[PDB]
Amino acid sequence: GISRDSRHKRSATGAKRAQFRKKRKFELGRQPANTKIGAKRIHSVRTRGGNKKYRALRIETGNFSWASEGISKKTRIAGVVYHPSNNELVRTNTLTKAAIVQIDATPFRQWFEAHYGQTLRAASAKIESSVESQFSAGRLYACISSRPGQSGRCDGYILEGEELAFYLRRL
Amino acid sequence: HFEDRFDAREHKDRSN
Amino acid sequence: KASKGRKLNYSVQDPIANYEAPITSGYKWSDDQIDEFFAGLLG
Amino acid sequence: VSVYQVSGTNVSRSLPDWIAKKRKRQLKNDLEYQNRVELIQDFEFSEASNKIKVSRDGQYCMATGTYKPQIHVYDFANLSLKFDRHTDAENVDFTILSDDWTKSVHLQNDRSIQFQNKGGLHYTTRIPKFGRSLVYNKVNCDLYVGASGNELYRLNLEKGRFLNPFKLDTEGVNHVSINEVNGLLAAGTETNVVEFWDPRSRSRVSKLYLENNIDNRPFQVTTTSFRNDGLTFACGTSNGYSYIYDLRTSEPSIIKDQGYGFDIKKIIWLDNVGTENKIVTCDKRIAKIWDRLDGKAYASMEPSVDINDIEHVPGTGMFFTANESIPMHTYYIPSLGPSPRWCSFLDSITEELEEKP
Amino acid sequence: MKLNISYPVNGSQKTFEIDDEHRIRVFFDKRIGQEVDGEAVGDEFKGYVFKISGGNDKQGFPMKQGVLLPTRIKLLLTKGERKRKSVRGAIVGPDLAVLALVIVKKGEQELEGLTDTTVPKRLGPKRANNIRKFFGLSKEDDVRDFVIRREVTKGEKTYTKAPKIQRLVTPQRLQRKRHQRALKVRNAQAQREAAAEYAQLLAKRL
Amino acid sequence: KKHLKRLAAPHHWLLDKLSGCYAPRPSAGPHKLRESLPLIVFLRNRLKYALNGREVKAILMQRHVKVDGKVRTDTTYPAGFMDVITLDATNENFRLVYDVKGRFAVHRITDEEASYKLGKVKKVQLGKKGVPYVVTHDGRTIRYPDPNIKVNDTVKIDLASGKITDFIKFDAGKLVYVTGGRNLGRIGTIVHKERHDGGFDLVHIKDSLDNTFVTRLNNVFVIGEQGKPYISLP
Amino acid sequence: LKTLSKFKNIKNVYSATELHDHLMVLLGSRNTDVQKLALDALLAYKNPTLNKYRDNLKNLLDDTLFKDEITTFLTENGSQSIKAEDEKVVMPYVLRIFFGRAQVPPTSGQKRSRKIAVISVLPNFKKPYINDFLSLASERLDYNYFFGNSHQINSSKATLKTIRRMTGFVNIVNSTLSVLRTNFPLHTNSVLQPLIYSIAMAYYVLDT
Amino acid sequence: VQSERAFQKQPHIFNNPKVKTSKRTKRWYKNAGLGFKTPKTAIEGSYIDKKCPFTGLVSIRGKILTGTVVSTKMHRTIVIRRAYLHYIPKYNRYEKRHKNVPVHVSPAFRVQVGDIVTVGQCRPISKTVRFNVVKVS
RNA sequence: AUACAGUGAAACUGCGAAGCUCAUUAAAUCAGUUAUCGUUUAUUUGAUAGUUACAUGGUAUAACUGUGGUAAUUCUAGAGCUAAUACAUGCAAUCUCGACCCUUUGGAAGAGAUGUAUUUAUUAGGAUGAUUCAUAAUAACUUUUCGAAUCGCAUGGCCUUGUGCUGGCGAUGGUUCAUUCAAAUUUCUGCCCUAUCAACUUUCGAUGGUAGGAUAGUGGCCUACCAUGGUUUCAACGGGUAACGGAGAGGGAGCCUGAGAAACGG
Repeated sequence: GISRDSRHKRSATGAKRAQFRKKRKFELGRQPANTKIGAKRIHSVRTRGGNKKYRALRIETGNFSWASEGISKKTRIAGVVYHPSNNELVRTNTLTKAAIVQIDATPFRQWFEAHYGQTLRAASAKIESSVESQFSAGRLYACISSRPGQSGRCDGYILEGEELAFYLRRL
Repeated sequence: HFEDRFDAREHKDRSN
Repeated sequence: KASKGRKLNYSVQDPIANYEAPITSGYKWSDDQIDEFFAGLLG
Repeated sequence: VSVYQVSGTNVSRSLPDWIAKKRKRQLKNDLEYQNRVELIQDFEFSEASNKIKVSRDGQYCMATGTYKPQIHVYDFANLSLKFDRHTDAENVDFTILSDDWTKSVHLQNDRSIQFQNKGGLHYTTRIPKFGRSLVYNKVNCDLYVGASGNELYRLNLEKGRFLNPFKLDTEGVNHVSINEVNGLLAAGTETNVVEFWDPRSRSRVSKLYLENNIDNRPFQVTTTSFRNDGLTFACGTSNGYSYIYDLRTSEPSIIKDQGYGFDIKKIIWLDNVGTENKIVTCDKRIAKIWDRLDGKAYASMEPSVDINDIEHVPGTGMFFTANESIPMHTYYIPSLGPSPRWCSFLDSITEELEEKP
Repeated sequence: MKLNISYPVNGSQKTFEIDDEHRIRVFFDKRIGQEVDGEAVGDEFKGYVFKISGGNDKQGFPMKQGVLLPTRIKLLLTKGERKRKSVRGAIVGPDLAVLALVIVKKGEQELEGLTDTTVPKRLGPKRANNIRKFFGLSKEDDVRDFVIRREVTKGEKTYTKAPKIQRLVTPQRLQRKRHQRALKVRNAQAQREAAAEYAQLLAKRL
Repeated sequence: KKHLKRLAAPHHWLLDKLSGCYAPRPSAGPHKLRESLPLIVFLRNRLKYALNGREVKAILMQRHVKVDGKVRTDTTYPAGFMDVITLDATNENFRLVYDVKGRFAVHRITDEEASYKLGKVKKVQLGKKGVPYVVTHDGRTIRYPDPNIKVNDTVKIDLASGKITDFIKFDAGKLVYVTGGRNLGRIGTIVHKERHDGGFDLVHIKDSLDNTFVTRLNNVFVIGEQGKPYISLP
Repeated sequence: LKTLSKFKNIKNVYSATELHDHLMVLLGSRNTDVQKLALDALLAYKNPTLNKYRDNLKNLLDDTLFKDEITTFLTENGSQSIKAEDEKVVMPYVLRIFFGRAQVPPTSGQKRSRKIAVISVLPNFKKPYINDFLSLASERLDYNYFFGNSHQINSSKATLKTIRRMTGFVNIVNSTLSVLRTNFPLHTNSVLQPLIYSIAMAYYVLDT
Repeated sequence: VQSERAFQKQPHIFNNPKVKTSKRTKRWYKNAGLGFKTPKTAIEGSYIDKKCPFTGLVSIRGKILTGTVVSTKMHRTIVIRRAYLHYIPKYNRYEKRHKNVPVHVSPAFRVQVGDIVTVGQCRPISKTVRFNVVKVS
């Protein structure tokens, strides 16, 4: 039912265009994969050619990157906190790219202890105060940069600096 | 705008 | 605002006309009984 | 009480079902594969199920799926899938207008109401704002859709026009329910209030403030349900507390805590089963059966996978649950009532059934 | 009615028509997978146990597993393509024209047509390890001398015929593996020569 | 589509329009369909060695035909510009060069000339593992090229090894062959390159008769220096 | 051992304790099939803490679910994580299991990734239990004679087999050091003296 | 700059909060070619524009056109008008025509109603926009 | 031919299956041309992967043997076999800095270094007019891909006589790039009368921005918020036409395969 043709739309000068022909599958569009937190469920969908896409209908895990210290750890997703496009996804906790989610700070916490030998050499161990507060609370804010609906992955990166402040004010 | 396309009619003889 | 259906439209829609017919029997309890019980709803 | 899981995955909660399908071809030598029995053929969705409803006639059932967003209809008399039909978007709430499966109305997540006839999709209509619930008034044939905003939309099915929308004091309608005996509509608002609305007129009969002494946290009215008696009214909260109210008095007669703190997804009134003083309250993990008067716990339903919805086959002890697994789970409690007609010889195989506690 | 009884250890099978209804009644209400004692079926079957495996009705349609009914139903079955076809329940009833049974254990008396007769295996092992398993051959022992042969006589001509063993270790397989390895090594060496020549060219240019 | 009318066949093949209903479609290969000469047309309609497609199949099946030093058995293999065709039985070597009219001419060459070909550098870029390579007009991917080689240059490829023996930079005063347009098949020396970024680059070419003409860069093929072509011209 | 697992009363055999000691070693064997067998006989011994978490131990031995099991089962503060009282009984089995997985050679990308997964779960463990895991790898290495005497090398111990075992030890410690780093637990007996012992072996082997 | 629900940033460009070498956030920019000087306001600007020819992921290729600005009321795009004399052979005479082209304009350019803008063709930006402003005058 | 070896029914694999009949439509069909740095692409062509094994399992069955039901079909259930390029599993090297400057090509102590594919983050940045392009590196991720358990012909060179080591020409497979065959969008141009057709659009998106969903990808194509825009008397929009001068396979709805079809298949 979903189609990508521009024929059904109105013209630039604006004549209501008449249907030329029946819908073709080479402008095919598919349904939104409303990814959500929980036990991993991914489906394999056959696309044009021999290429394949992965449909993460459900996912509770993601490889999230601490860009400042340059690492990437696999963490549990806690839930969606803010999504810039529409708040209903936040209310339904739908997982999509650019959605602000809450992730596991435990592996990052252990890693920090191991590499700097300090709870959360000293100057390097110093980090932003807000992120320290996030670790003390035990919940870490992150932004999804992968598309679960195309690659089947929920990778992301930890919010920091200006982006973190902007999203905190938005929250 | 210049087409820069070869045409058969010009090359073929029109003597007849 | 009207575009995409974000505003409610009160015009007729032909396909949905007469999709179902009302049941003339109505609620099992009589109308006066229903009116009485709502007036006392939650004290 | 003995509760039997006739159909559903029988693996550990940690183990996913797709691994079981992987393990399926290795275990095919195992005698258990030959012995195990399925009730309805193709009684599974590819990834997960959202909901499940059974026809009033009692020979047909209907469900929807995650991917491809689909609408399975199962014939009880034939023990098979009648047909499969996709949907452009995922499905949020539906009700079956006709006694059979021929006519149904779906509330999708793209804010579009679609009417599905026997031949196929008839028309799609779009409501102004996102909807979370959908109920049909049989007397007036008016379709009511709860919405994210305060307004509650009115579509009259006779005349084919969007009528004036009921305006609610508070924003967000989670669940709407209509009493057959009285026609009273109880709207489950986001705030801790249930607003009762007048069907023939457009008025608020009363608005009830739910109160919990145990928890001071805010809670959201997730579900509302009316009994066929016309007087007792049930409420489900986001904190896992189910309240039964006699509509005449403000105070709650009984308050029950499910114990897991999850939202109550549905409440089912087991009047038809016999021993009418029974009620089912469904959470994400447990669907619990208990009596309205004493509050005592009789039977607890503990599937290995999260429950999205539960449905009771009228007049029988069969329960149908929509879960996140490939096979939806169907359960039988012999004590509650006899097995359905189409499940005539389910009784013969009760000893072989799992009989989970 | 008719019971098609199969005793698999020999691979034998035979049909018995039972006119009296007593036997058919003791078969009634059972399920494909349940076991029934032979003594109830008859003294000739005394001590036997029968596993019910399926059957066909008076209308010819089979019985199918997974369905607990005594009556006809149309199920959507696959022979990906699926067709809706009529099938019988797994429940034994008076509408069954033939029931198939499997002898789980033997009784006191020996059946004339099943226990007293044998049918040999049609074919023997083909793969080398399958032959070794069939003859318990040690690794040093060669399967080549233990290949099962069948004699064929056409008129006055006679000859023995044996199968082609598969996955057998042979010189040509070793030669192919060695050739592939040598080809890989040669390709790597040629690539290194090309890289070295390119490096020399760059050194000249710089 | 998959069938070609003779009336719709390319003009440059010289094929008579009335011989039959249909013409050969060149198969997939190094050259474009509209810029290739299938071996059936070359061998039957230009060489006259064969009389119908069937003798062409027999000849190719005898493995008597080599295109760029390798045996070809496909009837419709797309031989094209700067392709060397060797027939060992006849001791004949041919190079496909357009005449002034714009058609393939069956130009006989010596063995040394057959040993090498020229390819215009279509693309210069590094592949996986940081290995530079060049893609020529005939689709040859040659790794580890000389750094000075750039796009629009011409590389002399040895057929036996498929390696660049030498190269010519694209510059004014270089000898040039026109491979498209109305000036197709003409030869001349570059005068100036009129660069229109985001558009088709134009080159001015002066012939030995001092006549000047302008042609798009995509139809330009450097073949040597003025008075010293690297190939025997027709 | 498959016969051993189905013994009805394994705890009452003539020699249960030292049989349990050898089974504990087979649980640490590289071959997962031996670990599956070895666990089954260990599970034949009746112990309530084992039966509660029997499924998790089986899932670890399964290769397909090995990764997801670690993230859910062994993550500290996890809902499915072992209870504090049950830590003492369960972890000894845990260490030998992951010790066996670490023994698995990294001849493929899949096999390599499982070693990073095995070594990455040590920070979840509490420190003496991490010390236990290091101690298990050092049990095979025979170093007490070296430090017992005047730091002298025995010719018999100097073999290709001995060096291979030491190469395995040093690789495990290096991976542990990379993960734990400053939080690495350092003990003389468990790690340092096998580590020093191995360096003495390399010098003795190279010169001799 | 941050006047939207989402956070505006140049993709794959990173500013490391710890290192804090420079107060200014790292900015990526390119020259569009065609002898079009990239303006200094784009180089040292703070705007984020995915469709800017100098800082966005858009490339100018194909036709280059010129026109007169007729409308600048909508956000980050304008409508320009190009006129010409079309030949009628039957009368052998010319008639004036005009056409209106919508063109994307980056915030690095300040355009009024009446000035002359040279524009470069690029990939489809929107339903009707196929060009991008590259020089104002 | 004492493993078979010629030919070979059946069956399992591999490849390819992509004229008619109705309607009618004004540069929205079609023709020319531009771009894809915005994309997929079987096949052809050129390059391209050193990271139990003298060869593993049925975790397997067809054809086939035999027992039967049915009025009955390209309808069928039970029992017993047997294989793969079908289904799964899977295995003592090289390159640098190079003291000793020992010998001055040279050896050489010691230090080191060493797949590919997807996703995210980060660093460096030969090609084009232009790139976040190409490539490389780091930290991880993956229902982590692939990296010959295949076949035909020939039986050479060596010796350490063991059937020991080392091997010639092809076929069928496989990652990535380019090429070729195509496909899909896209820039500009292109002879009817027209105002007795002057407003059209937002009429469930109309013009644009931000973010998201989906495509093979750009893009209101669709979705959430925001601005009220866009064409037009230089003819928008609408109407007529010698605009034969695009649709379906009993009728609508839906699904499946494959490189390519919403398939004249199911």
